Amino acid sequence: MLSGLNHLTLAVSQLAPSVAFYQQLLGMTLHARWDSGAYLSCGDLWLCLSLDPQRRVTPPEESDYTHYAFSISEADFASFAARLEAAGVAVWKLNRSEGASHYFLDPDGHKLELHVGSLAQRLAACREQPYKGMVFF
Amino acid sequence: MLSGLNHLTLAVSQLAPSVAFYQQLLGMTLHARWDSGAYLSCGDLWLCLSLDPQRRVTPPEESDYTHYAFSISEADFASFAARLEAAGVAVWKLNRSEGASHYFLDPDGHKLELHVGSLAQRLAACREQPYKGMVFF
Ligand SMILES: *Sc1ncccc1C(=N)N
Ligand SMILES: [Mn+2]
Ligand SMILES: [Mn+2]
Repeated sequence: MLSGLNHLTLAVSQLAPSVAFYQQLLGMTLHARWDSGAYLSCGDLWLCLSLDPQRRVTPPEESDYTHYAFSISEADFASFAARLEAAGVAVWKLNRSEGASHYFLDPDGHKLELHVGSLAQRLAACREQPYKGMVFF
Repeated sequence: MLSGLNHLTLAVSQLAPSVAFYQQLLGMTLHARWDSGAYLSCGDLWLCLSLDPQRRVTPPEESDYTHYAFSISEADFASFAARLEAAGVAVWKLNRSEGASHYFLDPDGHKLELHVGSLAQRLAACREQPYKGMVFF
């Protein structure tokens, strides 16, 4: 049986700027760095940054909707989002926000998100505002 | 302050085979489905499948190393790998690093992994045999 994401690995084109983004700007904990990668944690998440000569800096209109959302409390959400905006972090556009969410890009164009709320909370909210054709199991 | 991974969203080209893969083959719990997506869970992981016409079925040689690893116990690893092999699921890499890993592709070419071992286990292995240029913090 599968239980949990073991780790998320992001391919990066330039290791140092990516480490700086996740550690300095997003506040994740850096545990180790080497010539071709780094290991960070964000709560229980194990994040690997892997230096990959294949990774391209990708504009958001050129990538699909695959994305990675990080949890933040309702009390911290707005000021963290505003800090990213003031720092000039690039954003990506959607037709609709997933509740209380802020959408932004990493240095290589990985699609990231800050979101307030759990899956249970989202399911409860969606019961009142369902997607088209939504069924709940 | 960020407190963990809130959710992983995968863009999919066809919803039905992706739901079959994640729910039936990989055993994740399906909580809701709508005309253009689904919500599943795998342990603490909130997985969203989002139908996206911009998703390309992507050969592994044409995507970078970004990948998503799921946790499984050592005792369960071999029979799960054999299940994937029986189902004809393609492998994109052989394991050459500490802790059991099976590297497999989803129907759209998303790069997945089964892994046994925590960040702590990896860091302990690395402190015994540090990678080239490795620094700890
Ligand atoms: S699923 C849902 N829940 C809450 C608010 C909006 C939506 C929606 N886009 N249908
Ligand atoms: Mn999202
Ligand atoms: Mn991995």
